[PDB]
Amino acid sequence: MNIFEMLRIDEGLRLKIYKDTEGYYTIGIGHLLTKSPSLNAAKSELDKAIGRNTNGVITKDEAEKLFNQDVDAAVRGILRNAKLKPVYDSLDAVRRAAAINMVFQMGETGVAGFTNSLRMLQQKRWDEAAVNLAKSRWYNQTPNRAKRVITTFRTGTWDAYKNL
Ligand SMILES: [Cl-]
Repeated sequence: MNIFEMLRIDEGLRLKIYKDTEGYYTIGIGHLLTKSPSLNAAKSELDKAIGRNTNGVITKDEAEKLFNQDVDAAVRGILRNAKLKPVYDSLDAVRRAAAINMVFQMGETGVAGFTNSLRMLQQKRWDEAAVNLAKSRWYNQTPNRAKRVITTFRTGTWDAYKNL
């Protein structure tokens, strides 16, 4: 298991434009295209991302290319964020994957507002951190995914993904 396999499980793989859990146009392995309700706007974002006129369909190779870029972007975002970087640096590699997963899903700003959870994570108060993380819109809207990510933070193991 690693961050790529982890996010592949959590996000799935779809080669045609679809709507994510929030109703936003998305493609590949959870590549958000736009929050706009316009399909044409989403197709435009897709073409710009891929570098060709796609009309809403991409290949597996293309989906994986965007995925790699997105994972890179999430890590880079954590490292450039004053609130997130110290907490991330404080973590072991397994829990770092859980951190990247969160940022991948909700963005740097969204995660950076988990102030109390972040403190508990840096303190290595794993059970307390886990309890706090679940007190969120995030957990309520995507409980099964959040539960996996939280278990990863709580245990520092891949137990929540090992079977799937
Ligand atoms: Cl389409």
